[PDB]
Amino acid sequence: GAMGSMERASLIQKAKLAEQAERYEDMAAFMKGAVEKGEELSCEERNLLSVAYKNVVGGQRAAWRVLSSIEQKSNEEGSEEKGPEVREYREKVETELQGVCDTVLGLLDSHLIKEAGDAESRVFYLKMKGDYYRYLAEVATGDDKKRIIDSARSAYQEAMDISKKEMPPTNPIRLGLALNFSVFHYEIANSPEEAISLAKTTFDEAMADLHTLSEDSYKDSTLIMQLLRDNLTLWT
Amino acid sequence: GAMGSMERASLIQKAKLAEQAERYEDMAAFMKGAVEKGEELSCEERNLLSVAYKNVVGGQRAAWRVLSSIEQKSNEEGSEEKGPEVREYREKVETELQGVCDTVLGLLDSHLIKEAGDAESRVFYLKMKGDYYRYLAEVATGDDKKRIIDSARSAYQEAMDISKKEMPPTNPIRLGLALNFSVFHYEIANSPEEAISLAKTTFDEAMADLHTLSEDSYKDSTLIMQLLRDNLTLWT
Amino acid sequence: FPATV
Amino acid sequence: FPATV
Ligand SMILES: [Ca+2]
Ligand SMILES: [Ca+2]
Ligand SMILES: [Ca+2]
Ligand SMILES: [Ca+2]
Ligand SMILES: [Ca+2]
Ligand SMILES: [Ca+2]
Ligand SMILES: [Ca+2]
Ligand SMILES: [Ca+2]
Ligand SMILES: [Cl-]
Ligand SMILES: [Cl-]
Repeated sequence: GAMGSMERASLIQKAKLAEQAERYEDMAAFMKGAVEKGEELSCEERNLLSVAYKNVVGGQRAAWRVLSSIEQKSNEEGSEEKGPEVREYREKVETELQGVCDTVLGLLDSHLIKEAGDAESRVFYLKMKGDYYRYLAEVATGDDKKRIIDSARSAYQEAMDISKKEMPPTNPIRLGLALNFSVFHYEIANSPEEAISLAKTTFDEAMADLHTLSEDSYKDSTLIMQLLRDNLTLWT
Repeated sequence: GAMGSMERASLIQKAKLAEQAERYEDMAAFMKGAVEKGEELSCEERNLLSVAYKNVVGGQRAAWRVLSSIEQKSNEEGSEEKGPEVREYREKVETELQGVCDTVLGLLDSHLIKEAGDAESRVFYLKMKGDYYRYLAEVATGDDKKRIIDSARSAYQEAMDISKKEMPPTNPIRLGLALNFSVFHYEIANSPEEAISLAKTTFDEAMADLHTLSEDSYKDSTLIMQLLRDNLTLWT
Repeated sequence: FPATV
Repeated sequence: FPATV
């Protein structure tokens, strides 16, 4: 580990600096080093980990989609042959994306999930596992594609089961998990009705619990509820 | 060279794809490979080279400024001691920035400038040399800082001399060179009056030549003239 | 694309 | 910052 000689606290400090500087690759490398110290992560630290890799993979996904679109157009009737370069470069970006996903999944498996006993931490990590298998599924076309989709589904489902038992319906982690699992249903599993049902039920159950919340918690929960509504509007 | 096995034309094609995907590090690596093939660059190819590295170093400069500001605040009276991490991380970013600048300067010196005989190509590369020495000067604090500034000045001045002899006052390369050299005067050489005089004279001489231009050339030249005006407005 | 967090 | 190209 390149970060093996740096103090845990220094890695966390530098991850925060990297965030401020919009240096997300560095942020992710610092947080990987912090995870590899072997200690559990606090709430704030889990968030730094997730933000770093979300931004790295998000950029890769956006690039992959641009390149995939160019490649699709090149294979249309009447398109002039331009050689192997578009496919090669799309493949390069894809391989790098898969590498990042494998790295995140590796951190979760060694050993974040197994040491997470509180509902909030376990759900957070299982959501991440679902998300990164979902990103692998976005680019999958071979014989393991079904197994990748099922891996995402299984992680999301375990997270959902815990969240429903252990967390209030307004809890932000619970809400964000549901938002993302609903997108999984719509975009990956070809289950738009399940996606819509999950988003609606999640929204409605959260609405009914808002009365219990402080002003600050209300703000957080309603922001995420609006994302559920936005997706519902897109889909209906 | 990692790109040694890839065709020149393929590297150029992939640089264009990388640009479309906003993958500027890849774009720059492809263009480095293309330069290292040893052949001169066309206008379009020179532009790809410049765009790639401009975006890479621009991101580094923005990050460096964020980190430098944090570091400055940490050294103010009443600031709590937070250890060596801010300096270390600023130094990391700085070293990476210097590495990119050294790479670009190396391409120019081996052997783009010496093989550039047409005024347009030679001025383009000498502008780049001035720019990348300017970026080195932005972060320089040691005993070679004066020499770095003088290297920028010398490259810009040679470019200016050629541009005035060989190119019309509306030529975009001539205009952009003048814009950047004016910024060098203001921000690096502590010569705001020289900066203002150069921007004004450049603007006015271009204005007087616009009547010679097609609609398309007029658009290009007036866009750059507006940048000169913007800087003048900032400085007066 | 739809919203995720 | 001032404009450069
Ligand atoms: Ca160690
Ligand atoms: Ca320690
Ligand atoms: Ca592949
Ligand atoms: Ca535990
Ligand atoms: Ca070769
Ligand atoms: Ca060849
Ligand atoms: Ca240094
Ligand atoms: Ca030549
Ligand atoms: Cl490639
Ligand atoms: Cl560092």
